[PDB]
Amino acid sequence: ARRLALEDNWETLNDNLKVIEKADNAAQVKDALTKMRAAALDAQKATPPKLEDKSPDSPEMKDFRHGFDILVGQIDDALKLANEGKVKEAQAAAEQLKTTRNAYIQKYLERARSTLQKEV
Amino acid sequence: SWRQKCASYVLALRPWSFSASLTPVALGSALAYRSQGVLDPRLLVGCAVAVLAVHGAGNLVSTYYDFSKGIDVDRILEPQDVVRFGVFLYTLGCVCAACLYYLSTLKLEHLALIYFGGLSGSFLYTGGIGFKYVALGDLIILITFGPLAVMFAYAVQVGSLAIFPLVYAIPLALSTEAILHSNNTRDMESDQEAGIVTLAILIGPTFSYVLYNTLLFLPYLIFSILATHCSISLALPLLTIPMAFSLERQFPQRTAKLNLLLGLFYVFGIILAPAGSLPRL
Amino acid sequence: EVQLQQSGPELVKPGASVKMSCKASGYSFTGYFMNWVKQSHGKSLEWIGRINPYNGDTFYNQKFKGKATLTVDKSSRTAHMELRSLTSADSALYFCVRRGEDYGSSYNYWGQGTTVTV
Amino acid sequence: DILLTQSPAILSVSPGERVSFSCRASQSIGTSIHWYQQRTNGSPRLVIKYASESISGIPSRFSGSGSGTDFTLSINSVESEDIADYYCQQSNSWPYTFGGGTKLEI
Amino acid sequence: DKLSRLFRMHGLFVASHPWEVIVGTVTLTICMMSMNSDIIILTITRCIAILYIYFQFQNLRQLGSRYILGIAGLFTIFSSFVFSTVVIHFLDKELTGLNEALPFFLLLIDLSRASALAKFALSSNSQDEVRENIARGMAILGPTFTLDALVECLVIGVGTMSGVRQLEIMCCFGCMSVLANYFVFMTFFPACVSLVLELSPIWQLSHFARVLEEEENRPNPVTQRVKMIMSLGLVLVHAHSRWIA
Ligand SMILES: CC(C)CCC[C@@H](C)[C@H]1CC[C@H]2[C@H]3CC=C4C[C@@H](OC(=O)CCC(=O)O)CC[C@]4(C)[C@H]3CC[C@]12C
Ligand SMILES: CC(C)CCC[C@@H](C)[C@H]1CC[C@H]2[C@H]3CC=C4C[C@@H](OC(=O)CCC(=O)O)CC[C@]4(C)[C@H]3CC[C@]12C
Ligand SMILES: CC(C)CCC[C@@H](C)[C@H]1CC[C@H]2[C@H]3CC=C4C[C@@H](OC(=O)CCC(=O)O)CC[C@]4(C)[C@H]3CC[C@]12C
Ligand SMILES: CC(C)CCC[C@@H](C)[C@H]1CC[C@H]2[C@H]3CC=C4C[C@@H](OC(=O)CCC(=O)O)CC[C@]4(C)[C@H]3CC[C@]12C
Ligand SMILES: CC(C)CCC[C@@H](C)[C@H]1CC[C@H]2[C@H]3CC=C4C[C@@H](OC(=O)CCC(=O)O)CC[C@]4(C)[C@H]3CC[C@]12C
Ligand SMILES: CC(C)CCC[C@@H](C)[C@H]1CC[C@H]2[C@H]3CC=C4C[C@@H](OC(=O)CCC(=O)O)CC[C@]4(C)[C@H]3CC[C@]12C
Repeated sequence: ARRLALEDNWETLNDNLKVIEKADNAAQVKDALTKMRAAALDAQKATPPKLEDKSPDSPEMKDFRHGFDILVGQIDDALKLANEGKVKEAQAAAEQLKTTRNAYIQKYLERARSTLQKEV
Repeated sequence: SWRQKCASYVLALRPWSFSASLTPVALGSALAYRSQGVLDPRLLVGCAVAVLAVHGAGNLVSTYYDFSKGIDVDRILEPQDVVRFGVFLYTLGCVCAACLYYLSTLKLEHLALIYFGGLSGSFLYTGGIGFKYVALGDLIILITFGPLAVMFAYAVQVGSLAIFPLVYAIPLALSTEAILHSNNTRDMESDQEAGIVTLAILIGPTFSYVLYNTLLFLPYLIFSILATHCSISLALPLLTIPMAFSLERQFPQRTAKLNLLLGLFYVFGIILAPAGSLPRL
Repeated sequence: EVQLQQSGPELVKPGASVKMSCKASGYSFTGYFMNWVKQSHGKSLEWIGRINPYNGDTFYNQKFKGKATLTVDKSSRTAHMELRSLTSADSALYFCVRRGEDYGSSYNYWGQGTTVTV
Repeated sequence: DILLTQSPAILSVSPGERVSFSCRASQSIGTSIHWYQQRTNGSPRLVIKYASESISGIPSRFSGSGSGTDFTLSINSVESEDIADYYCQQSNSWPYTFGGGTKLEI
Repeated sequence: DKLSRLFRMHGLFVASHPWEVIVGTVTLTICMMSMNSDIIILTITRCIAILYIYFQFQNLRQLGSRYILGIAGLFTIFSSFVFSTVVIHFLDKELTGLNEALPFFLLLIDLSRASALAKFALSSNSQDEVRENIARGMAILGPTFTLDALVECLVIGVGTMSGVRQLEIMCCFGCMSVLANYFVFMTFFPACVSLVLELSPIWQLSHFARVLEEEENRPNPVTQRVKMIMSLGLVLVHAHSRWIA
């Protein structure tokens, strides 16, 4: 289940990114970004297949945790910003979330899942 | 040297090779032993080599389709070294089959029927199906290669043909299919971008997952039925169900290992079975 | 004895297309690949691409993907290369090269050069 | 596109003296190197395939060595028939890339 | 290079005199029959069913020309006629039921190689050109098809010496079907193609054909060698099993 779970999570996350970038009203923005936060926290407990042999208190693991902390921070910022109805700044922050995910988290999770596929 | 051409010789193998080629032979000989009570090593080695050689020749028929694009051993390969090795393997197969005729007490017609109908039947349709549908043609091969190898080995051993080995050889065909499907699912996007089509691409990801799980878990139902209804001593392959659950939770090396162990326990089940307690045995 | 007899010099104008021939003879033509190599002025070799003579499935180097198209003539034992949209930087030798007979050999049999002049 | 580099550009020697070239790759390419020899107005001809294995029809003075990344060809004693350009080719990952080329001098 | 010359000769000599070859061969068939009306009923039923499954499974009018279907139909009629006449007249009438799955499938299969030659022929412009195109098409498609027919006939042939009666009969029908297909394809299919194209020039399939035919039609070199070894092995099996047994 983990492979398909991670891929579904990642694909739906990307779909939600498309939704937030092409959203008009604040309501869909809100519920979409809450889904993003939910997908993020569901992906938190998912361990990276690179870091199975090593201990769960590794510097690379800590980098991954800091990364995710920054992600949820940005999402929370977007929530509190978009609560009133600020869409353009929410999309801007979302795009910055897209930059930082592509910087760290995407680069991690894509090569992460591949190892699991190699195992099976 | 030999080690410098071992890389050339590993070109005709696949992750599902040991199972699909060599497990049937051991099963067939186990059935022959249970039925008649006398096993022959010479015929066993001959059947093993003959089935393995034919399978290798077919794998090279597929390997030649990786020259269309640069899919490609620690040497420079080109389309003479594959053809020569295919010819050599198949000739080795035919020489082994001729030896088996001379040694065994089976009729030449039945031996020729099995060996040129079943084992070498893949060559009649494969080749000229294109490079895209090479993976789709493999399913039919692995469905019709598992049971026929068992029966080939059984018939050569005993000295007369029989229908039940095809019935006893269903679980191995299913587990082998699970290996092939798993390995196809592993290369979904690469095959999609390259232009190659497989079953996993056609049916989609969720259906490939349920198909994987079906093909993985059917053998255990068959072993539980064959245990509780024929002979209780055959229930060994249910002992490896934790590995099957681990495989299902982590979704081809581990699948291949699982198949190997399933096959081993199934053979140990067949051998340990009481006399007269097995259908048509 | 294998020998790869290649065509003579080609004095051409800019913007045109040019066709080269490397008549393979002395072996089973349809068994081995037919690679091509470029040697520019300054003497720095570059790999263009290959062609399977049986099918015709080519496989180019990315740089020469647009302006080099390899074709084959199984009947007369001849491998062709067509250069298109020539510029000042295509004045160079072109070799047709093939691997040795046995497995594990490197590229023994080279042609003789077609001195293209733009 | 593995970049292969070579380290005397022009290499002056005397007849009898031992020579040594170097083909320093940009990646671990195993034993996949080929040393060609090209004299004035001719086609390159193979000397040492796979960094060690000799070729039939080549004099015994040509010998190679090395593995991984750094390779080396050597000539025991040079004559008037060893004045040429030497190119190293890798056959590890497509597309194959030749070296710069080392010319000799008396 | 040796065989291609011989098949080119054959293709040219057949296509040059279509009517005489077609009437001569039909005469030979009816002579073989008469020397020793359900044939028509079985021909029609079998033709319709086979032609319909081919007509469906292949995308109808995908290229934009119905001559291919007409030629395929005219191939199927002759193949089914030559098969049916032997089955009805000679072998056994009462024993032809429910085991006509193999002959039914082999013709579906052999239709592709008949359609190929039609595509080779249709790309022509002139009469001498279409005759030359049939000759070259025959020279390219002859050897491979001969080998395929030979190996299939020998494998299904060795199927007829098992002992199981149902298998013996099914395999016998398989062998007759293969030989009928090959006989019709070689003898009076190119005559029919040539005559149809001669007696009727809106046939525009030149560029695609002349780029892809000599590349896409090529089989797998490993398969061909294995088939030759199979053929040789089966010839030894048959020789021994029929004469020395
Ligand atoms: C799988 C395909 C290729 C079919 C197999 C082909 C057979 C028809 C061939 C292969 C080996 C042949 C021979 C096997 C052994 C001999 C013994 C020979 O006489 C001897 O006693 C000498 C043997 C010895 O002691 O060396 C006479 C021919 C015969 C029966 C041959 C009969 C025909 C055989 C079985
Ligand atoms: C399974 C086997 C029996 C089929 C393989 C044989 C045939 C498909 C082909 C191969 C070459 C053919 C040709 C061999 C020589 C003759 C004579 C030859 O001379 C003529 O009839 C006209 C004079 C002329 O050629 O100019 C023309 C071709 C022909 C009819 C062909 C007859 C059929 C042959 C034997
Ligand atoms: C049929 C009886 C009554 C007369 C006996 C004649 C045969 C012993 C000979 C005549 C011509 C022969 C050949 C006809 C055509 C060839 C093609 C030849 O080569 C190929 O198949 C080329 C394949 C490729 O190019 O990929 C293989 C042998 C074969 C089938 C031969 C089979 C044996 C044949 C029919
Ligand atoms: C060498 C070349 C020309 C390849 C073709 C060889 C085949 C035409 C031969 C080899 C053994 C033959 C026989 C195999 C078994 C059948 C069924 C058997 O029963 C009947 O068909 C009886 C009714 C009848 O008289 O036709 C008699 C021989 C027959 C027709 C033959 C069919 C054709 C076979 C396969
Ligand atoms: C082209 C494909 C899709 C369909 C062709 C498949 C057949 C060539 C094969 C597949 C399995 C075969 C066998 C299936 C089981 C039966 C019953 C079996 O048992 C008996 O009837 C005993 C007879 C006796 O020995 O007395 C004998 C073989 C037979 C007739 C065979 C008939 C032909 C079959 C259907
Ligand atoms: C089922 C097996 C045996 C397949 C092998 C294919 C042959 C049956 C084919 C290949 C060449 C064919 C033809 C060879 C040349 C002629 C032309 C034609 O002869 C004439 O009457 C022309 C008279 C003239 O012009 O002088 C009649 C058919 C015939 C005998 C054909 C008969 C069938 C043949 C022998």
